[PDB]
Amino acid sequence: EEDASQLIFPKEFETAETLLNSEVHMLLEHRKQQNESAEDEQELSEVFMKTLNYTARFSRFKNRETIASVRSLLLQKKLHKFELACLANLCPETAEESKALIPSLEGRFEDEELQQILDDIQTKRS
Amino acid sequence: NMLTKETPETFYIGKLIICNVTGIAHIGVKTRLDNGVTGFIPTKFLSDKVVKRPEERVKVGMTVHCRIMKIDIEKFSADLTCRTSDLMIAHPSFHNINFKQAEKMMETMDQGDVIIRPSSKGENHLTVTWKVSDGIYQHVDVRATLWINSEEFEDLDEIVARYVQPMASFARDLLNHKYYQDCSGGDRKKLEELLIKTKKEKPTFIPYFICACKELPGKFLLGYQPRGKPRIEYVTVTPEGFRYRGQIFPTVNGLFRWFKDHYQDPV
Amino acid sequence: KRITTPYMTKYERARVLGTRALQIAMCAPVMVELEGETDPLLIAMKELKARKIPIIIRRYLPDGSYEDWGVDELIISD
Amino acid sequence: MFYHISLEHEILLHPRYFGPNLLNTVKQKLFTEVEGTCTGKYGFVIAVTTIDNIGAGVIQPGRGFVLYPVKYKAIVFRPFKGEVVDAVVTQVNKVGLFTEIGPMSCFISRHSIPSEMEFDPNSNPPCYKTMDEDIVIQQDDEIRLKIVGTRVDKNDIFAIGSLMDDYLGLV
Amino acid sequence: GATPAYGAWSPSVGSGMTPGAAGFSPSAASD
Repeated sequence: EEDASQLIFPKEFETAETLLNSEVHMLLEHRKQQNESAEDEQELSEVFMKTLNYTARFSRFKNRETIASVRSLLLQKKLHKFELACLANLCPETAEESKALIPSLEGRFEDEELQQILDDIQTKRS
Repeated sequence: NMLTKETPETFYIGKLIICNVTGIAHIGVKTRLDNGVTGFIPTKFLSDKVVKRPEERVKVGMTVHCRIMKIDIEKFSADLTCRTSDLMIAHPSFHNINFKQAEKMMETMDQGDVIIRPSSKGENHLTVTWKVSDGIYQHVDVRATLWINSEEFEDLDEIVARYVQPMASFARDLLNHKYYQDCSGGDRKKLEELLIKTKKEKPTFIPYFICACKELPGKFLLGYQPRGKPRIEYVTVTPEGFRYRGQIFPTVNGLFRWFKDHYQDPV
Repeated sequence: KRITTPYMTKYERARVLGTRALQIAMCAPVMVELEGETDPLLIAMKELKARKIPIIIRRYLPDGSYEDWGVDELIISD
Repeated sequence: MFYHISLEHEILLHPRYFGPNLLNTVKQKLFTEVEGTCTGKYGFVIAVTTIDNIGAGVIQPGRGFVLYPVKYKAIVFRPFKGEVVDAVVTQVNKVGLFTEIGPMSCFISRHSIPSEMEFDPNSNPPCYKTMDEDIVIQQDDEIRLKIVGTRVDKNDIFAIGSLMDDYLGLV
Repeated sequence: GATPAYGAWSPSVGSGMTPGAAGFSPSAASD
């Protein structure tokens, strides 16, 4: 029954806080910077390294202010939290591609209304 | 190579090869190696030719590590060297020691020479001892609960220059005081009679003295005689300055200047 | 706004002494200088006399509320 | 998908750890206990960012062990069905494709892949191309996919991908 | 250990009464 396509999740996960690829990337980078210092400490594990090299290959923007602006210009809408991560991470070109990938956008908003948002997201990319 | 399975090509010079000495024919100790090679240690490996066989340099019956300087697995030879060498003002010192024995090397250095040594209470702890006076030494047991971080463990060249050097200078400032005395480490029984023996010679003028205790280092004794009754008042020397009546002064002279204007009250 | 008695009952004193003795027997740091003894129970008694036991008692009330009292806060009976 | 939620956990601390570094020891134990593990309720956990507070240690009766119900603010990665993410291809085999969704590895079969992407066993690097040889997909390429299934192999998540929906390849 | 904390001790101050007059020596300059 758990299918994110139809916007359904358990009660505990419904009250979660979404994270973007750049956000998690910078969080892990800061954690690594803090951990590497303060000698006599247990070093990072393979999980941290794989997550780092996985999120580093999808960092659409390095500036934190870019993350702040792209979340601010998005939260003003009426979309759910789930629509804040996938759409901000994939960064599709045209509205048709976004509507095809995410079935929730089908009929939820107009065409130009989503195309302008996609163009803004593309421009915000570094 | 077909039988032993260990040719001289594998064993190189300089690499330490264990030569298990199990027996000796005449003078040396000819034993077996790890790879089934007859390791014959000549008299040169042990330094014994016309004397008792080398037992301290070559382990008889067991395996003794030595520098491998000969590949003679096929020839039933093992040029393993039995010798260990073959295998191959403000003076902060160091110590890679107990407490009773450490005191034997503290009375020679002059004031200001700080020495760092491990602790003897727990783990990952250190104790900084700095020369205070003749026989008085403060053993700051850093976990004198001096709270610090862990990054300082790498470089220890600033903990003494940030908390010991200024404190040491302030403590030494009192050593050169005009009215200074020791009285056998400043005992409570000997420092009281002096106050009553010195007042009779000058009842009008009430002088003062300063001394540091021996059982509790870091607590000076500033006594005075307001009347015919003695009184004692301790004072602590903090890293930044002093701690008299709860106040902390920046300079050493500040405490003296503030003390000569507050002892007139009836108390 | 604690309304419980400011004295340590015998039950609480006994339980605290026993718990501190058990902790000391399990290689825990002491809170008083040892004069040359080894029995953990004696060390616990000495700490209680010195008022240095790192334990706080939670007296539950009938209604459901509770009050946290520290060994170094209330008066000891014995 | 990565998320930031508030979790809770308790750890017993042996009495030998009592002392001025009690809180530091509790934090150190917490760090090396709830990092990298996985559970079927909240999913795979990456690491811990910060800790909210330290609960009151309730000493157990007749035992020196004391438990601290700490509540830490850590992140979690719990992928669901239907989500679309961007991963990287790790290996190409005739049986199927292998990818790496961060702390998880999925797998897509040839049946899911359209008939246009054929095999290239003759060439040294295993790759899939079309008749015209215009589009090329190989390893170390940011290729998207769809999570159509989930699985937890005893705290080891292993989902399954798919390649039927359009617009799934080079961006 | 046989080397307990020495700087952590609380210096207790002694109380008393001495109704004396003001006839002691003056102060000095801090320079």
